[PDB]
Amino acid sequence: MNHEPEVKATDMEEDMIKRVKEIAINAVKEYKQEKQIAHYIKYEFDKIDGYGWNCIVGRNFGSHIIHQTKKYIFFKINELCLLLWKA
Amino acid sequence: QQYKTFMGARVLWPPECADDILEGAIRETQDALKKFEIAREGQKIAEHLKKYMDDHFDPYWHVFFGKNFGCQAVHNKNRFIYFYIEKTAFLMYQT
Amino acid sequence: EEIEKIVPTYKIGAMELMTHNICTSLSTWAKEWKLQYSQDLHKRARQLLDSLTEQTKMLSTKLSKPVKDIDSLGYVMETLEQIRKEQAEIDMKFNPVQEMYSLLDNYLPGGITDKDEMDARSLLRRNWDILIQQAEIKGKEYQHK
Amino acid sequence: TDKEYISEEVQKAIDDSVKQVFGIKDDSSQVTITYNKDKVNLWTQQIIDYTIRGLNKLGKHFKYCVTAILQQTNHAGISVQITAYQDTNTDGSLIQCYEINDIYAIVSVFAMAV
Amino acid sequence: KEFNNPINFQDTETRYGGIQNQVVNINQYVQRNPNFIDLDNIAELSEHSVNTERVKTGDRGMSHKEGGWPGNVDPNEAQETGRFKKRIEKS
Amino acid sequence: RKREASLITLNYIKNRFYPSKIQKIIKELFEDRLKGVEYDPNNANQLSERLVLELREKIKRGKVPRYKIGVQVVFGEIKGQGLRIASKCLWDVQNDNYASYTYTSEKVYCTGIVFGCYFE
Amino acid sequence: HANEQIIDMPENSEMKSMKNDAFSQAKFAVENYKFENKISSHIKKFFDEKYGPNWHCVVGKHFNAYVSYDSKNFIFFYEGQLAILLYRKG
Amino acid sequence: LTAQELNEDMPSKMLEPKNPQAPKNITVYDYYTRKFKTDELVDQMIVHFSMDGDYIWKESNEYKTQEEIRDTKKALIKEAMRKQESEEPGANHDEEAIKQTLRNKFNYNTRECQTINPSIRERGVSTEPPPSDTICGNITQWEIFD
Amino acid sequence: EPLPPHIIRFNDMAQHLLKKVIRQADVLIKENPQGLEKDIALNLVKFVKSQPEFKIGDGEWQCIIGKNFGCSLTFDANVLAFFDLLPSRKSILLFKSG
Repeated sequence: MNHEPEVKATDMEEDMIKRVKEIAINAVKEYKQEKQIAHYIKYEFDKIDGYGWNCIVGRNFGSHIIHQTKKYIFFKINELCLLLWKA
Repeated sequence: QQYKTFMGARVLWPPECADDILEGAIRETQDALKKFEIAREGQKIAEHLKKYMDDHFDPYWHVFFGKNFGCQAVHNKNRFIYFYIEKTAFLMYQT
Repeated sequence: EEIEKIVPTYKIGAMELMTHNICTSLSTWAKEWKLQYSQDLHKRARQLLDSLTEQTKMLSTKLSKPVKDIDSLGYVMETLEQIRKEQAEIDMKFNPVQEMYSLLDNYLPGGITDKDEMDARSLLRRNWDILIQQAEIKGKEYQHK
Repeated sequence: TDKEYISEEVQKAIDDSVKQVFGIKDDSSQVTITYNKDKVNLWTQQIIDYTIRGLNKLGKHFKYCVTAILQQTNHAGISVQITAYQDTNTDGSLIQCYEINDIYAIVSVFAMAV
Repeated sequence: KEFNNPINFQDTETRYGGIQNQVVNINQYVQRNPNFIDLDNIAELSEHSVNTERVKTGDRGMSHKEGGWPGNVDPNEAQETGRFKKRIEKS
Repeated sequence: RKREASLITLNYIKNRFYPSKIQKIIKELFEDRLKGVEYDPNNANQLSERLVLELREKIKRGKVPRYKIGVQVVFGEIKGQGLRIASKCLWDVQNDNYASYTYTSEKVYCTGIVFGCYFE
Repeated sequence: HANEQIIDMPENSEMKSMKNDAFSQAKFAVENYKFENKISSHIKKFFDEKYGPNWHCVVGKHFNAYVSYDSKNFIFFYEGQLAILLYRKG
Repeated sequence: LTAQELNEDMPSKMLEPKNPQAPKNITVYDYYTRKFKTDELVDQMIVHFSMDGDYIWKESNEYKTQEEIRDTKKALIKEAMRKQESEEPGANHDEEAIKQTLRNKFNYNTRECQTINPSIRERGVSTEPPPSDTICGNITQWEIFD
Repeated sequence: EPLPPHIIRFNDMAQHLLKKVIRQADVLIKENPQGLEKDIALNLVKFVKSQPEFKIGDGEWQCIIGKNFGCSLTFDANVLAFFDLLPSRKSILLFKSG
């Protein structure tokens, strides 16, 4: 079984964060590969939140990235860490 | 399951690992075992081999040889080497 | 475990020795030792929480300020950026403190500052979660400001 | 001569495969499928399977190596060259270059006796 | 008979692949303001189980309460013994 | 080892470690003959052929004899031009192999695929 | 009778669930399956389910082994006669 | 998918499309499934040189999208330029400065995020079974009775 | 001019720019070894931003450093530099997204 994620660092609207964890559970079951997961997230988020978008899916990594305000969200599912942002 | 004899060693014939990494690997164990014996000081020769793999090939090799054991492990594409020599069976896989 | 397993009496050809008599004394003295190392830790562990209770307080004060004046915004703007950096670094810095205070509990027959500190540790983690929520609300208030 | 290698037969096999993937033929560009980065990866796996299956059908006791080179809308000096260390009166190899609208594709076929 | 290579195997022929030169414009626009690339760092994994060949363990139960006879003669059977005694007394 | 002595009868094989040994041999040759990475005119196509002839002989030298060698070289200009060179050969599993190496310069790319098939 | 083990598991921050399930599974896995390979398939599959993937475990009566692991995920215990080894890496 | 008969009743073999160098299976842990998932079937197709390159043709589907992105960025710059030119008297702000002027501290925050990675560690474990001692016993009828 | 050991996965960037990033990246990991990936990421983005005639415009420089990560990003034409340093064995992703 796969329980719902937990948002560590986040800047999303009460409506949006639901749509992100939504797309997150759909993506993880559909695609096995770590790059294929990311590839789905972005292309779905290109329909809802305009052309420009980016997504990473790392078991162990770190960064600082420049993101549009209210268009950043980092959620860690059980032993996997997904970082997505805008522009 | 079908084994085969190449470079004086009894390996699983469908060579999971690439045939260069396998040849250099078996040859180093045979040249390690010509020095240190498995019966006496058997921990040392594993640690010698483990470090050798990290030098010449990609890092984080796991090394497992015994007269009797049974393992199911996840490894990278073409990074799994399992060969018998006399009676002792040598397993190792890159991560 | 050496004082656990220590033999209570050994013997030779024509003599018995009673070890318990000595052995019993060594338990209460090598305990005093671990009690010391646990009270070299206890003071270390408590100085981190204090640093982590303040740091979280120090950031909450900048939010508590009205910040009506121009020059005031420029001060507490750098602190929201500080909050973020903390948010990244702190989730790393936290993991040691959570285990440090645990490990202690198992090794100290003391019940750490009654319940006053247990409450202060649970309040800290709540105060951090409130701060993140407050920083999101402040971010919106900031855009209108 | 039941077995033996023939120039014409191989060429016919590759034509059928290139047609099977996206060639109604008939002397008019009835279709037009410009080269996507997504579709390229699929086409290669499709073409190569179809070519082999094509060679398989009429196949004798010849081993068959086939390489698929695609090219994004030419404009770039590419030159393919093939050499086979193999007895003459035994086997021959062939390459055939196709000019299919936007996509450009070269197919090679090695023949080896068994 | 079986499979041997005495026949010369040396000869080599080449062929020359190419494509036909076209127009410079090509009616295509170089690059995209943005570009979309999906970079993995992880290496595709595959699991293989290997177990050391356990030597086969037969189980057999034989009594030696009987004395040492020949093979052809049965120690239980009275006939087999009775004849073999009569064969010794024939010197 | 009667099954092993048997195994030699059905197929002699002579499985000379084909993959990386050749991959190392072709790599060493390519670097030297590429010379100027910048050079990709129309008069170097004829010179890119000469490379391919030399290549196949050094495959014979590198402990192959009994195998049957077929090599295909591709020399092309890159201008962010998206192309994929795949291959798939019908052969005897674990009885034959392939060797591939690709060298990418700033302005030029050269890929060398080498096919070897056992024959008796 | 498991005289000398090596326990390098987290223990602190209620991760004893991930050490105790090493001793607990081992006992249930060994008695039922009774095949060295199939043990290493059962214990691994469980520890992947609960604590996420990239666990490697190797079960043998007599073996040598040197290996790289993730600090505070490696435990080496004797279940009866048999000698089970499991650890994370990646 | 054919078979070679070998001369003088040798063991039959054959020749399969599948490339041997390619891995046998490929296993990629699912988080939804929550257990490792093996795929015996593989793509078993070798690629020497793969190259994905930015290069689009006039009137694609992918171009139209690229144009919309330019037109949105342009519109935001145009508005931001015009509004700064309308608010200020005879504004001499260059189009490059106006973009840098569009990216704010409260219109593009810049967060750092890493994951907690355990430090790698290399350990040795040698398992040697109990010593096995030879014993020699004889039993006779008298020694039993004695 | 020496260049430290590295493996290119994908380089959609000019050679002059890439070489200048790798040198810094090697020196920057060598400064704080067994140091956190975000600490190395932060200082690397500062360098590439700070250096003049390194800017290709559009987005803003943003660097991701890890040992294990897949991804899919939209970046500016000829501005993305992926590489993995052989002695460290840590991948480095650096690009501008508009």
